[PDB]
Amino acid sequence: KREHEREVIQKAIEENNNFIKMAKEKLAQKMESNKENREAHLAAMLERLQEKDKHAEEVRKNKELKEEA
Amino acid sequence: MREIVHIQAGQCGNQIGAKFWEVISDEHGIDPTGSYHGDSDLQLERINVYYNEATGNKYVPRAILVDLEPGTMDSVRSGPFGQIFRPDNFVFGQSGAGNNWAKGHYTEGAELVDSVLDVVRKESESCDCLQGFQLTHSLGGGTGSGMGTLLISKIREEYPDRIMNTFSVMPSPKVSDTVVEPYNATLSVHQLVENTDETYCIDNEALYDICFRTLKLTTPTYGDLNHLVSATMSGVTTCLRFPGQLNADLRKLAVNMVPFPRLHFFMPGFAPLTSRGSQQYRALTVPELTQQMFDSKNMMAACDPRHGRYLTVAAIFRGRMSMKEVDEQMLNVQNKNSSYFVEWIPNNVKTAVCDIPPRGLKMSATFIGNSTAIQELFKRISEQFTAMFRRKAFLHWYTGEGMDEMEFTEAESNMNDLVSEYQQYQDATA
Ligand SMILES: Nc1nc2c(ncn2[C@@H]2O[C@H](COP(=O)(O)OP(=O)(O)O)[C@@H](O)[C@H]2O)c(=O)[nH]1
Ligand SMILES: [Mg+2]
Repeated sequence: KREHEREVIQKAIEENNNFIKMAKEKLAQKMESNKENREAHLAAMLERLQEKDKHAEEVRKNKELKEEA
Repeated sequence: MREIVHIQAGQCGNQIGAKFWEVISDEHGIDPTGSYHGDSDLQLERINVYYNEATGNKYVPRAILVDLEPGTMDSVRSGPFGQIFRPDNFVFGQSGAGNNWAKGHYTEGAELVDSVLDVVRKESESCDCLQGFQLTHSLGGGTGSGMGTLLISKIREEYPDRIMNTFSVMPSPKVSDTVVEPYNATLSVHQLVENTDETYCIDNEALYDICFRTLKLTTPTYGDLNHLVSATMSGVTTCLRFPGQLNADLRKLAVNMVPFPRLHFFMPGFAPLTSRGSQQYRALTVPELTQQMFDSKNMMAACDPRHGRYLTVAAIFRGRMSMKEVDEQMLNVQNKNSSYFVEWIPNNVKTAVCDIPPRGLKMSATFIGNSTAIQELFKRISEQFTAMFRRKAFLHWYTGEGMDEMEFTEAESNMNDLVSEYQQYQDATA
């Protein structure tokens, strides 16, 4: 009986800890996935804006090439 | 000088436990300060059974007060007979048990139980010849039920050759605090069947019905319920507290009342039924006591004795009366209803008489019956249990404390075995 009593309380401890654990891991995983996704969304936005700058340089380059001719 | 160590666990346990000590302290002429002021030597002849002597001839209850919260125990210390208790015997936690058997038996109570066993040991060591232990508790809560049965199991480990006795209050929806009471009760009974020698089944269903139907109390309080309990407890311990031939100690009682080890759940009865402050003026005649003590309406367990058979009976008459008339009336009951007493246990009804009556009465009679009809009580609890357990309702409160559903299944099965064992001897013939 005494051994079973010990087995019950240490099972309660084990389950409380496993809950805390999985909660901690679930959260850290979520906050990391969100961080990577938001940065990728911003990175793509700038990537498109920087291609507008490159395009603008080609426009001004094309004008300079048309001028003297 | 055969000592009994008293333990009261939980709200219910300490509430009735306190009332118990109030009543018998008055019967033994002991005042709230522990000083004797009686007018009879019969009051002190067996005072050592429940009391310890100190210097100045102070009488101290051999009582240990246990709870997982300080609520009720603070009320006891501030009660009328609060001072009488040994201050160091107040053993309490702070967390409470939340009506959860698992909390009392496996987690919260496990943390406190060793402290209690230290006080038990200090009391037991002082004993000239310890008889055993009596516990007061409810089976519907968490502390008295869960931790109470934990204490019983531990006490049996340290004192396996001593008698374990309990006053166990059974839960009822008529006075229910919680819906998980059938769980706590089923788990507790499982413990009591294994680890007690004598259990007085005090059914809150019965106490309520008595208060309502008989005493005409429209709105019964716990005080009205405990007036009935304290009166019953005083009665069943009369043979232990005063000089007598019959059932004078816990073991001899067990040998007389318990034909089979598992069937030790007693159905108590009391007469006359009174309410507090009623103060009735006409004493009952010995015939009146005898008819009422055996009446179903006077049973403290909601079971019809006519639905079963009596294995054993103990009757205790208190007050100045004709021992001749008592014997005649007791013989009259058995001979007029011989069918309700098992024929394969000859002369299974034993009677005692004590000259000292309980306060407020000239005449009174206490009944203790080991009837197979007690199965009705366990059936009732089993029905309430299965109704929830078939859907695993409210189990999360218990699994959260480490318990497995198997432990519930085992507890249920053992109680259903107890019920069938009672039915076995209810049909048995010679
Ligand atoms: N007769 C009586 N029963 C009580 C009292 N207090 C609680 N109960 C019963 O006991 C059960 C609740 O248990 P409780 O003692 O409060 O739990 P615990 O203190 O944690 O062990 C319910 O079934 C109640 O009917 C009381 O003062 N008198
Ligand atoms: Mg309570």
